[PDB]
Amino acid sequence: DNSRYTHFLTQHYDAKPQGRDDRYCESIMRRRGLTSPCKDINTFIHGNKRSIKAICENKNGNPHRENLRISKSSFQVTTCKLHGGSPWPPCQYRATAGIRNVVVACENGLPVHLDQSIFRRP
Repeated sequence: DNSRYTHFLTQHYDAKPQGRDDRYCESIMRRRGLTSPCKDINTFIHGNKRSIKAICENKNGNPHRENLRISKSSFQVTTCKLHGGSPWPPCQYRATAGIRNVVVACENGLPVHLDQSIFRRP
């Protein structure tokens, strides 16, 4: 079904953010249900949803590493990194904005998984 794709959009897609700063992270992580308890790191992709889906096809993607796909285009992204040493709220975040290639895993031609590890640096 469409459920794993919808999960991916919920955790990793925000088309038109205002801010892209710490307060943006603190709010969107809460809106998307990632603060009970606090997720340690999470990246949102901005812009055109259909360009993200195209990573699963030759239009905007290539094979990457072990059965993943990397985008041909680059995307505006915001990575939210949890501050401090507790998994429990309050969930305070620091934002890192970037323009990056995105790595996904696809199922049935839809992105379902972000390779979140690549956004740990910088």
